[PDB]
Amino acid sequence: DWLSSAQAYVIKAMELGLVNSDKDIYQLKPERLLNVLKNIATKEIDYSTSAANIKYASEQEAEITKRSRDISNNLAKVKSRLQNINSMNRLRERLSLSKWLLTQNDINSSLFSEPNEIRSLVLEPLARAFSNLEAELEVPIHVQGALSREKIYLEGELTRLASEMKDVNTQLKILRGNKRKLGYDAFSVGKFVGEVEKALSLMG
Amino acid sequence: SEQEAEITKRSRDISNNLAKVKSRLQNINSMNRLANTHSDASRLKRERLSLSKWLLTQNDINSSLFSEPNEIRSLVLEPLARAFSNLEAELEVPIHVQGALSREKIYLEGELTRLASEMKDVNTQLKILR
Amino acid sequence: SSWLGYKIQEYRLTQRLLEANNSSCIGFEILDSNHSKDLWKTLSNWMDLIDSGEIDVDNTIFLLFTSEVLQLLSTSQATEEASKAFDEILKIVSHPSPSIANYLNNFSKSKTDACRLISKFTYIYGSGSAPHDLRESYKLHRLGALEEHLDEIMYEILGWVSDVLTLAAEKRQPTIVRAKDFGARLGEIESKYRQKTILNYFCNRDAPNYIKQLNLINVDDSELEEAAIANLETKDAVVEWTLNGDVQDYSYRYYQRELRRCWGIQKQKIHLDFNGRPETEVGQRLYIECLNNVTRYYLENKKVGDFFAHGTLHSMADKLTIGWHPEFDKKLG
Amino acid sequence: QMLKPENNLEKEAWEINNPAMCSYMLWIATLAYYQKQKEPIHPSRLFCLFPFILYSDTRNVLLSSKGSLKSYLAKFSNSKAISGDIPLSIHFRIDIQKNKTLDALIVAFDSGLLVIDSDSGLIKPNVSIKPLPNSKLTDTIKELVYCSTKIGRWLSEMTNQDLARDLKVIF
Repeated sequence: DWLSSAQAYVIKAMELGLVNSDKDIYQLKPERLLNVLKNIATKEIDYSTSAANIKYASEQEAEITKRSRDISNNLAKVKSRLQNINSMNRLRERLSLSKWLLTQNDINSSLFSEPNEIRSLVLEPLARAFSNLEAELEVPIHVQGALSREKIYLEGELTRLASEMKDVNTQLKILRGNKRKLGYDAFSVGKFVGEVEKALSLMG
Repeated sequence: SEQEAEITKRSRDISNNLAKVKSRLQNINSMNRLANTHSDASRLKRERLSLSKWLLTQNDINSSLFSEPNEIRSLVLEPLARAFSNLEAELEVPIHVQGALSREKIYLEGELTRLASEMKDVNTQLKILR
Repeated sequence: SSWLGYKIQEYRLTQRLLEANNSSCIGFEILDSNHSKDLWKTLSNWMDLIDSGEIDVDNTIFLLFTSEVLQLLSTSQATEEASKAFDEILKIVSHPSPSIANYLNNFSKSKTDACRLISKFTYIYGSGSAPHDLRESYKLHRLGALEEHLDEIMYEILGWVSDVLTLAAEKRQPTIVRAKDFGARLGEIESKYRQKTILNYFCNRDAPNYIKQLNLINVDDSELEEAAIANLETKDAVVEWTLNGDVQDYSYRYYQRELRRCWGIQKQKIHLDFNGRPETEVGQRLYIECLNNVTRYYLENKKVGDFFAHGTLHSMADKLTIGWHPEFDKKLG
Repeated sequence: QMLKPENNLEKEAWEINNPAMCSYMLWIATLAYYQKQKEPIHPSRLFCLFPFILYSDTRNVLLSSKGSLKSYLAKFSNSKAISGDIPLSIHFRIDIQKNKTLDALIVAFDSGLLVIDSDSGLIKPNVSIKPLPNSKLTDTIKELVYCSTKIGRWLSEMTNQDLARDLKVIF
């Protein structure tokens, strides 16, 4: 939770700061990552922007952005099966494809626009065979399965992946910021320290 | 002083040029990943579309159930076979395109080093005049 | 090869600047008789350069374009041959005219400076194979060759060479051109004509309508590359999502209609407000205020990426459904 | 019917959940149904195919599975005991893919792939047309044809009554 805000400020503190930090930030310990921002916030000197630091952040941001869409493709699958969980507790209903095939009889086709071909050959033979199942198994056979454990686990899947979005999208916002204004002058570093000291004002 | 004015003007120029160079490097890494990503997606699309010519031939050689002449084949199937034929040629990244991508990557690394040296010596002259 | 308006004057200078490494090729000094005035006029102009230290770091190259003395200046690379040529020029004939004597008396000032001037000298003429020579030199000499389109690259670098030649010739300094500035300009020309004409041609496909509607706004190439990668990533995300069945294959209709609603809302918001700006400027403002919007919007009632919204906006503009320029339907389609 | 839609996003969805492949997978599952008992398939069985093979929460499990009936159903409920909403979603994926299945029947109804019988509504495949062998398939179709045959053989021992309690779908 916190370390997303710490790691995003450390990475941009090598674009606009005095720290090189040749150890890998992904494998860096959290307690190392907090001393880097204290060096920037205390003293602001030796503005040595290097290509070895800038090229590291472009691969770091693109790996974070790649990780963002992989969480969202997994956050979608948790949210998609959550609606099918929520459809279970409100119940099942008959699908009634035989009645549904009649709605296509009264609607426009626009490809096979002649209505005497598809209805006389396909949709009405499909409707009459489907209507037999509305009179054969019309007894409400009970549906069970005890899906209460899926509600518990997908609650834990939702509370983990959405917690990752509140961390990962914090890293995108700090690293991108303004793509119109990624300035490298002396004024951009001076206003950068004010954002850093605001985040470290809450250490307790 | 006018010397500080021209020094800040060239510092702003180098800062904006380095911002554009970093954005161009991020974009060129995005296309470097997206070449093989779109190649894999086009391979999967071609694999999903490869039945279209076979269904075209069995439309050509068999007798359909539909008595009335329908343009379902003409409006559905050869679009899919045409997509298959286009994706067969538009699958692999060309060698000159990948070479241009790699040459632009190493050139933008070169301008990163050059403009980083320019950053280093301009901030030294700022910190020695002020 | 290139547009052949440039003569051998720029061709040989660009070829000799190509085969160099941070060494300034100083003083082309076009000359068009062993006792001619323009020769010692040119060699006298390089006196104060090597006498000073702001230009020569003992790495410069001096040469002439278009006589026994010319072979004496050209065919001596070492110091002893330079000394022998200096004694031969010092004793060939008596001083004929003051217009050459006023340069010759100071040309005979220092033996070592004159010897280093001869050791860097190489007089050349060139011929009609100079465009072919420049083409072959760029083909077999440039690291990381760009052989698919080199005529226009040579056109821009010859335009730069001719521009610096005219700027040096009109004023009263010799042709001081460094290989560092030439390398930077050639690298900029190479990068501009590799990132756009081929690279950006691969990752947007014959000028599709979304990239042309971007071109009507004439916005910078960073937004062009961002739009291209957003459209490609959005198409690949659709492919991934319908391969694994994540989203049903008609929710793009509900996504695109809502986008029509937001585009109409932003068009009334930004086109009725100003009504006095250029069409490209109000199109740019409409495009940026569309891009910072339509990001909270939901596809198949769930959260979607920024890249998906940008790519579906660009693919929506590709079929001429929405636009950025106020006059776009009359221009294309 | 689904022709090429007038969207760039919906065209890419159309070329993957595509109607030439979807009329082939229905023909293969009909052929696996017709092989076991030489009986025409009830048209409600073919609607259940696309909940299995056109997704990934099912199709990646049919490739690991090799049994029949509840052996797959145990692979969500008790064999790994971590999921299990998937076979209850087959009823809901009928309504999602009813628009995909119905016209995939129609392209199969042309070109002599699937033949319906009079007004009774019984589908019979074309046994005179040889299907593609597994060698000439690609990588993705080798999964789907194996998935189409496996579902097409599992439904042969499935009568009208046990679809409502084992497959948990009611029509």
